[PDB]
Amino acid sequence: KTPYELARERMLRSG
Amino acid sequence: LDVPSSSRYDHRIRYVTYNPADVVQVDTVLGVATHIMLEEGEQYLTHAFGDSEAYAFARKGRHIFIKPQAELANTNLIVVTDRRSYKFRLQMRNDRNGAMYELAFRYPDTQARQTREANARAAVEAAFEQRVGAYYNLKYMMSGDKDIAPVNAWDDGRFTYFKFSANADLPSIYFVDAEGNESLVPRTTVGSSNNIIAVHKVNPKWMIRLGNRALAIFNEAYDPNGVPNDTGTASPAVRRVNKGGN
Amino acid sequence: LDVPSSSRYDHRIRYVTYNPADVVQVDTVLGVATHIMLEEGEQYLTHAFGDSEAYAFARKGRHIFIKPQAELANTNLIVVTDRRSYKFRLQMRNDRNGAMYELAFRYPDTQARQTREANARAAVEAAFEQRVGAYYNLKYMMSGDKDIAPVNAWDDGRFTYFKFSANADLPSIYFVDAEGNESLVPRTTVGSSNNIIAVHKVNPKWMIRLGNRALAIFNEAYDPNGVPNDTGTASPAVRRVNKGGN
Repeated sequence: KTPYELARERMLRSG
Repeated sequence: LDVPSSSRYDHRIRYVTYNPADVVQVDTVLGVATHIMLEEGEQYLTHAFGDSEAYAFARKGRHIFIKPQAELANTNLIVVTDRRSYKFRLQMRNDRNGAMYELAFRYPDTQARQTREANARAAVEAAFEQRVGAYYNLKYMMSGDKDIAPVNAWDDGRFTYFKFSANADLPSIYFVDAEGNESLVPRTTVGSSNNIIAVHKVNPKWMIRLGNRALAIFNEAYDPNGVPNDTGTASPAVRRVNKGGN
Repeated sequence: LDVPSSSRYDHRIRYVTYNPADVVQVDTVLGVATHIMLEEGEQYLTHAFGDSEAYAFARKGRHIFIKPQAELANTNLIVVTDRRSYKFRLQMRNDRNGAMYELAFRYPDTQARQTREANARAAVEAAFEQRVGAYYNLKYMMSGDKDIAPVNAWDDGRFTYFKFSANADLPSIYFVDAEGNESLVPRTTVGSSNNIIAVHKVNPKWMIRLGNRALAIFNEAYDPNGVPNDTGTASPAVRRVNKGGN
């Protein structure tokens, strides 16, 4: 889970 | 497909002219909030997403915020309000370029309605002030307490004007009928310095009172006919029209 | 992308001029809290992040405190108020340099307004004090109890002034009409030592009473016509214009 991947997942989840 | 037209300062601000028989192609990128602005006074009724989960929707009055919450979030937004129903084709952008920060609407019919009314008001004021082709009566006499007398008095066939000097207290003017009885008449105080009292009637005799002094004004050229009021306003060039319909 | 310009003292404090059709560069480094300040009296209505977890948000009226909380925090904040909507594009800086501690906005329209008001106020005060183009009436005579008498009485066409000595009590001054009835008239007390009573009317006869002594002042050059008050103020060099609109 590269920082880009975690950034994308946080981006999607966040309200 | 009406594509939002980009501004001149930035690409992130794009304007769209509303079209009921067309949709809005919103190119949303990942991780931003697109601010769609409704018209003022527009009351949001209901909305409907293609996926309630693909995009995150929060609305405050006429302010719309959406935010993608999934991959490949290609759905539709049909938000319907009391005035109209918007149509969006939310097409996700994969490379995260050319974002759409806020969608602003232009309404052609509303702008036409507002500019027609303003032009009508301008024409109305021009016609009220032009005051062309009026006939003035200056055969007025007076007898009584001359210290409260007007410096001039005339009428244009619809109203009677009494002009008072700058130092004179403005008195009270009463309508006098055939038997000599007096009755109130409505007045409007006009003039640059408020020196003119305009009473809303043409009459042969008038009564001017201030305290315990009295002056009688006599119209020596009373026209029993006058000019009819066909328009509904005080001017022959401004019609009063029925708006309320019903 | 309104990339702003820094201060002349510290590159951390950077000013930008608001533009409704462009967004604002903000470069946030880790561990710093940026202050975005609203215009005075502006009410925050709604704000919207791209990633609500990436940044930390705290607000106290028109003072908005923001902070990063995650890596690669590249999103935007759109905070909307009753007057306008702010447009940011928050891009995090990797090497923790070139931080912003607070953002400031310059509003061309508000500045243009409030600078006009001060100049207009200075011009208005100068116009009142200039007091030119005045004609003075000095043909005033008196008869009665000369121990309450003014040392000087005159009028400028609009007001009537009675000047009293330093050792004399200031009496009441009344308006005498044609039949001899006295009635109240508004007065203002002008002069450096409050020795002048300015009544707001020109009249041929005045009555001065103090206790049980009475003095009658006569205007022996009464001008019924006067000079008209076209401007709405006490001076012909200051207009009174309608602000409330409506």
